[PDB]
Amino acid sequence: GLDTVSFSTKGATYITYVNFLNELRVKLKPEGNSHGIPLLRKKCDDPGKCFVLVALSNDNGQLAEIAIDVTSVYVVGYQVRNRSYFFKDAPDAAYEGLFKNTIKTRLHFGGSYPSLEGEKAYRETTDLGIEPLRIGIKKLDENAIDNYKPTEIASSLLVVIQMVSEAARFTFIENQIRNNFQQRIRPANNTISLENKWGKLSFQIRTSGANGMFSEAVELERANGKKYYVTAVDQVKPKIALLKFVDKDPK
Ligand SMILES: *[C@@H]1O[C@H](CO)[C@@H](O)[C@H](O)[C@H]1NC(C)=O
Ligand SMILES: Nc1ncnc2[nH]cnc12
Repeated sequence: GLDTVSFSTKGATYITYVNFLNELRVKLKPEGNSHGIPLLRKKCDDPGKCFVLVALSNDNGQLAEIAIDVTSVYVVGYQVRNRSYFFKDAPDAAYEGLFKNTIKTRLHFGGSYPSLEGEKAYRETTDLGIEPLRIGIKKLDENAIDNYKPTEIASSLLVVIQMVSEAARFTFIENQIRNNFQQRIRPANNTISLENKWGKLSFQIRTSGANGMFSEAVELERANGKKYYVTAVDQVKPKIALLKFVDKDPK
């Protein structure tokens, strides 16, 4: 009994994409906020109501249903046709609890960015945009077989992970995509450092006082790699849509 959200690439526009992201942001059901920024639930372990299904379909009707964790917006697995695939690191509760009545498989690689790079999918060389998304859905469906190609699944999920999860977390990434929607673009050093620092930013923001000062600054990068440090909430607030609930200092 999960919540579901749909997005079709057929006749898709930058507007249908943004409306989709905001529908997802709502269904993740964050609880409360920190400094005005929505704060994702700290705990939600029951697979029966701790995942949101994102139904992605392309112009040809091919469909891929992605399972996303409501506490982290983490993609743990997906279903295509009558089959389901899960990242090697997907917890047992989810593997057993999600996508029942499907032929289940556990991928031989994790869902983290470095695990995906092990399957040749690198953020720096993977195109993002509506066409890259149509192709990703197409590939996931084409690989709804026993002898699937892990490199195709990895690159396709890398596109999905950033266009859905990262964009849902960061308004900055959402707009990099929105204003490049009908084009193919690769994330730069700015987009990549944000993606990498979501946890640290989330912890420093939540634990800061009314003045918003971070106890420890967070290093980010400009498009060209030049580093800069975020030392206050307001310095990054306009770039974030959702905050992760982080307990201990992450690192
Ligand atoms: C980071 O900036 C360098 C130039 O300073 C550039 O060559 C590189 O492609 C950038 N990283 C990415 C993947 O955007
Ligand atoms: N599988 C995944 N889901 C969501 N965000 C991610 N960032 C890196 N890997 C991810």
